[PDB]
Amino acid sequence: MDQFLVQIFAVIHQIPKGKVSTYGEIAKMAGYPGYARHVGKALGNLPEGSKLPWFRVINSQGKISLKGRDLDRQKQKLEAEGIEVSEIGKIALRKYKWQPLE
Repeated sequence: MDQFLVQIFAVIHQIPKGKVSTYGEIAKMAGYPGYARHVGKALGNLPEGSKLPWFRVINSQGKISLKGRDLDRQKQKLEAEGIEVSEIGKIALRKYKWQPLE
């Protein structure tokens, strides 16, 4: 398994149920600056129901990076987490941001 993927995934496992973080924050904690979009590839490359919670990481714009079926794919998973996701794939970061202070 790719070291990069192991690092970013390891970080993502610290995200609790009903929290979302940005690819930049995950990449930073993994030690790979600029690999934000790359973290996005990894999660989109995973199956819809993997052991790793992939749906808990979105873009800095507070929106789902996946589109079409994959948009509602992440959405339905987040609805099982209790997150208010707007129809076009929009999430309120300022309330749903992953804060490991709880």
